[PDB]
Amino acid sequence: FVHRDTPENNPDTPFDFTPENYKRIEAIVKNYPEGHQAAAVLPVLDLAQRQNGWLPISAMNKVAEVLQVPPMRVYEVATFYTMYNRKPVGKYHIQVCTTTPCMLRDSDSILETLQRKLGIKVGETTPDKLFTLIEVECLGACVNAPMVQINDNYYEDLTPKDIEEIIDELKAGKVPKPGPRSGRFCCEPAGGLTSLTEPPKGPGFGVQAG
Amino acid sequence: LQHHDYNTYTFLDLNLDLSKFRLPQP
Amino acid sequence: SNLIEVFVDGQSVMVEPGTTVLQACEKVGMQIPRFCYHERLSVAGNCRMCLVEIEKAPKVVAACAMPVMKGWNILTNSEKSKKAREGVMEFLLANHPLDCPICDQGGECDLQDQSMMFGSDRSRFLEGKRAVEDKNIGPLVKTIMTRCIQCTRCIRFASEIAGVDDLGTTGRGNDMQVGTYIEKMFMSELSGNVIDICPVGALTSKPYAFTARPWETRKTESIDVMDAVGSNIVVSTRTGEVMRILPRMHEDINEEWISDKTR
Amino acid sequence: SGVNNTKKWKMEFDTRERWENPLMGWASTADPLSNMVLTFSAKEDAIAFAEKNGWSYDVEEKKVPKPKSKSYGANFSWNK
Amino acid sequence: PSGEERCIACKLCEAICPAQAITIEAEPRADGSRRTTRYDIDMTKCIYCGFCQEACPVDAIVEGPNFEFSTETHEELLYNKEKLLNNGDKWEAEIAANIQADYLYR
Amino acid sequence: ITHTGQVYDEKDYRRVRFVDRQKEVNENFAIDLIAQQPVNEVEHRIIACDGGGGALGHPKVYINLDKETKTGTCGYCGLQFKQ
Amino acid sequence: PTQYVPYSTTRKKIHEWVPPSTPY
Amino acid sequence: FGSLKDEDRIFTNLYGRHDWRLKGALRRGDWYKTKEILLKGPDWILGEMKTSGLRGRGGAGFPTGLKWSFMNKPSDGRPKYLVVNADEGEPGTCKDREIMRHDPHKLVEGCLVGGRAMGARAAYIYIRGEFYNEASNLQVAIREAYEAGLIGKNACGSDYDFDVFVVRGAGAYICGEETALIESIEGKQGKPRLKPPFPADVGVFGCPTTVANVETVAVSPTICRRGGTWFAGFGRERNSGTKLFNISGHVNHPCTVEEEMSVPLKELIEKHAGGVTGGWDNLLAVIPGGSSTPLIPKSVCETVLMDFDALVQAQTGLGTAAVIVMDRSTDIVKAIARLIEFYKHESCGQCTPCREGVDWMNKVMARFVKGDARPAEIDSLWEISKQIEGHTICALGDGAAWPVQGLIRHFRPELEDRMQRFAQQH
Ligand SMILES: Cc1cc2nc3c(=O)[nH]c(=O)nc-3n(C[C@H](O)[C@H](O)[C@H](O)COP(=O)(O)O)c2cc1C
Ligand code: SF4
Ligand code: SF4
Ligand code: SF4
Ligand code: SF4
Ligand code: FES
Ligand code: FES
Ligand SMILES: [Zn+2]
Repeated sequence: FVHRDTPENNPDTPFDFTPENYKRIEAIVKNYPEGHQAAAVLPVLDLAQRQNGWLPISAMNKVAEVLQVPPMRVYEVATFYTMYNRKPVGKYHIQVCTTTPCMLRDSDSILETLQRKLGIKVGETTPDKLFTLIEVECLGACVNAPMVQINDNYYEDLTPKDIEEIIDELKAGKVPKPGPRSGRFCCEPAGGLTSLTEPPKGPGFGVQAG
Repeated sequence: LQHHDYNTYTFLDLNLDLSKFRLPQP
Repeated sequence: SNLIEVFVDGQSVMVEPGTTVLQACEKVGMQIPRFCYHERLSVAGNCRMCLVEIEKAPKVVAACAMPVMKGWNILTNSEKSKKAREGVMEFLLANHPLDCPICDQGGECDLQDQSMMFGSDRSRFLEGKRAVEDKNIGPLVKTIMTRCIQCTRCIRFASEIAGVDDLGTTGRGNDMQVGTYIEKMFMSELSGNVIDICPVGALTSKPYAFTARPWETRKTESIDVMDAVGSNIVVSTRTGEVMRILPRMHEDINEEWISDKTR
Repeated sequence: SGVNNTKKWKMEFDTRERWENPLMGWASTADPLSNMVLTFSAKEDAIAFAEKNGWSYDVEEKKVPKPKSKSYGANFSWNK
Repeated sequence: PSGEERCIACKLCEAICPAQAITIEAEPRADGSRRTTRYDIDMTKCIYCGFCQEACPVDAIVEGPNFEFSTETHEELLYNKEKLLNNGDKWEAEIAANIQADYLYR
Repeated sequence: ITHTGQVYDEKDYRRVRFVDRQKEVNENFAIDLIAQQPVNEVEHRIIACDGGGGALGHPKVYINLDKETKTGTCGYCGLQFKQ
Repeated sequence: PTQYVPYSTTRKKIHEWVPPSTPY
Repeated sequence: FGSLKDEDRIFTNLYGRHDWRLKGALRRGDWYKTKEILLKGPDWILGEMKTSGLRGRGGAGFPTGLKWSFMNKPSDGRPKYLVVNADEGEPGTCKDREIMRHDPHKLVEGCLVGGRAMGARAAYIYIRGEFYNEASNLQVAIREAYEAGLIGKNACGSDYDFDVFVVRGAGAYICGEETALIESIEGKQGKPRLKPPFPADVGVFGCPTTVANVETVAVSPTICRRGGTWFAGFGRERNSGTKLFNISGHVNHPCTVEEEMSVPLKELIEKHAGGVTGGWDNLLAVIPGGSSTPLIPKSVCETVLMDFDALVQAQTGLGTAAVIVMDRSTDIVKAIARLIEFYKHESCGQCTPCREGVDWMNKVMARFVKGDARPAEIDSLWEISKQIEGHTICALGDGAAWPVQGLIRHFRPELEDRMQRFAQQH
């Protein structure tokens, strides 16, 4: 965790919120309590990440500036969270869930397939700087275990082949039907809806007295 | 399929839209 | 009024409400082994090397932190509060680099002593150790920070006693390194105090790097003449030439701190 | 941060010449009472030793850390 | 072996010497490493206890096999770093063999 | 002359001693010997340094050869390690 | 298997001001 | 005995099946008695939960009513607050992802129903940043509700004022912790605060604050609508109410069903969800509450009933009630090993025990999977395990120790053999 100034990643890379971005910046502040802006560093740091994935040392200094906080304060927030990237991020940035639930349901299986398809090691960007693969931890959505979040797409319940299909979709064209590519809606017993197969009771159903 | 498609600023911009509704600050 | 009575091993000391469990032991005279707690620095609870056992309580409490309540007898030398120290010292030492004959805080270590009095006779960490990357914090403080026990007293002093607010924690897990994210020197007066306040010898003084070793230093108590605050100081002399000047506490004038100039 | 060496009073004789030795450069001292520091449990007893032995004394009052109020909740106060 | 003197001036060989024989003062060598500017064993003061052999962490100071070092003048018996380092170079082969034989025991 | 260049001087009142008797100084000064030591290349981010021989070497220390910018130097052997 | 002279090796501890050789 | 009726099932919109949006919510009739409830009084709302005897729906189990009762004390001039943690970093907690995504409204009225119970000025919902799409769904829902005037000043045509906000998480499991959610909300690093100053007295932006699992906030309106008793009956003794159960891994149809609590463990895989993949005898072990809780071997599984205390008697925790199942086809030594890898990549490092201890167990666990380590080391890991269990500032160190303790407690012979296997091939 040390930023050794590099021509690419260093403040020479000027950063400033787009007129549109700055707008976004302010409203957030009001979301938080008055007299409190520091609390918005994360949400803001996130929009710097939205602006640019790299988020260089220059970008964090601006965040601290806009949020008038000790610069270190922003540096500490960026380092602690994995969501922020302090290094350039691939356009697609796929992340594969490899906690025990997904592994038990084959998460590892998927990995090998994706490494070959991207033809690259796990943890770095493709030469085409097209995709970046990382072994991220539990991303939620375990019921659907095989899983690979791509810029929030959160594809789910994927069999090795499915991803290759998805990756191709990403490689040529866009928006490859993000979501569980399975036949189960959101999370649903693959068998059906044992929980509630009847119609839902309407408003004020059996509302207790009092 | 609203879930199926949203922009990177959906959360933030939607929120800004909600700012007007947001009750006065402390 | 405002005088609870808490027992430290049944000594019925009486303390103002709001005194920490560690503070209650102090007035009886007992010392909770402590790291990351300095009297004039905010309580942080990072080390938890001070776990004690209030009587009739399921878990041990953080001395520096729990405000002592009414009639809770502290058991500072129980069979539990010693396994709560014999097992913490196991951890601080596990990732520690054993270069005690490099660490010029050799006899000035609050971590060998507490190991050597309250810790364990042997190690079980058959696994490998970690290493951090020495950086430059300036020309006065040598930060061989692979020594750091992440006790966050620097980050406090550098924010609370001095208003530098530069030093900070970076990252999570076992590679949380408490060093400036970008390499910006810690330039401020009051800077050298970090040396005196880091109980580990991670960051120590660069001029007094390896000129001496504390048992030898004869210590004469004298007065600061560089500035007009007249801060109290102790001049450590070996075989007749001064080797270091470090602060000695005067409540009213310099309360444990001295300027970068006068040391 | 240990305070077990700030408990007993000590009386120490005034420091004297420590000239360098020409042959080996070792420190050399002509004062016999230099390394002697006697430890006395209470201020009254130490003063007595100086009076009967005839050495001049200048007692310094013990200065103990003042009680300091601390509470983890207090710094969490955004107000201050 | 490389040729870097073993002592790193921790100075506990000085601390445990019973007779006050070893005098060590040190300063960071330009390399940045830690080395002893002056290491003086006063052999007339030394009572050859062998604790220094014991205490050294890098085992830089060792009790060498030679017992025949009787000297015409008292000054010769006082030894600085250069004599001891020279003594070390002369007897290193046997010292290494001796430490080799007894280290399992220690 | 010597390691830390002790030079009882032309005007010192101690250089008198060597008259008719030589001074003890060292060839193969150590100051330059490790500088003469090749940089131990390694694969791992961190490496150990028993000093060579375990019990016969030095306290075992793990050095972070993490930045090619700097070859870690075990504080005990002065051996530079080239990532 | 098939006269020394002792001296201090440390430097001058207290360096001494040298007077200005420029007369005034 | 489970088998709750669909009608009783609080989260009908689960699985969607009904417009998650307001018009679907109106057919759900989620906003039916909201004005009345708030009108009744804050004291009436807490009477309802005290009668319900609901336990925390998050990993920790505590009476929900007593926790809310704590900051019902008179305001000291600081605005009281509500914090809803939609973060669920624990493996197998897709439990919450449903309410947030499928039935956002239930949680919105849960927030104001809960808000007047604690007299909170406003509520902040910390949905994990990972779920960006999920966030898109709730503020659309929150926006609908205010447009309606259901929330905001004079919310639901009543004297009371409430504002609901959504906060972005940033991929941290620890952010989930009660004192650490706050600090992330405060904008400092997500490092748990210490216990003495309870979050009631100190808190978000230093004002009184309370934290609830999203399920806990969401079940509030209904518990008041259906009355504590209705809800109280389903549960068992202290245990009570239906809690969503997620079954993931080695089961024929992994799914989250809100079937009743106190369910025989053998029954929920066999009757709902999907029977254990490979047969109920192909069950090397069950993780009832998620990674933090100790796994229980098949020996007791059938006998076990899914309740907070039941598992306790069993030495395991109901927790998030995430059932992770491991067939006889899995290297548990490696399964639990990745959970310790799950915790070394995630603990904040603020406290000495957890920082070095969790890393220490990770190193030993990796050697254990290889079998390189000798048999005697196993006990040390246990000993290392309890050093970390009682000494940590937060509960995650509590959580890291339990899976290690479970592996040694029931699968000690298998680890010894892996010990033996490597020693034989030399
Ligand atoms: C390391 C750690 C992670 C946690 N993560 C979560 C989480 O993701 N979601 C959650 O609701 N509670 C989590 N908790 C528990 C919360 O701190 C808090 O006790 C709980 O959310 C309160 O909900 P309840 O009181 O309504 O059950 C976590 C606790 C710890 C120690
Ligand atoms: S700090 Fe320096 S001295 Fe104290 S233990 Fe670690 S190394 Fe040995
Ligand atoms: S540097 Fe010294 S003070 Fe700062 S954290 Fe590491 S140890 Fe504690
Ligand atoms: S001799 Fe051994 S002990 Fe004495 S200083 Fe040199 S190294 Fe430390
Ligand atoms: S246990 Fe100590 S380290 Fe692990 S998370 Fe809680 S506080 Fe941070
Ligand atoms: S572990 Fe992969 S989403 Fe829960
Ligand atoms: S000394 Fe007890 S918390 Fe650091
Ligand atoms: Zn070495």
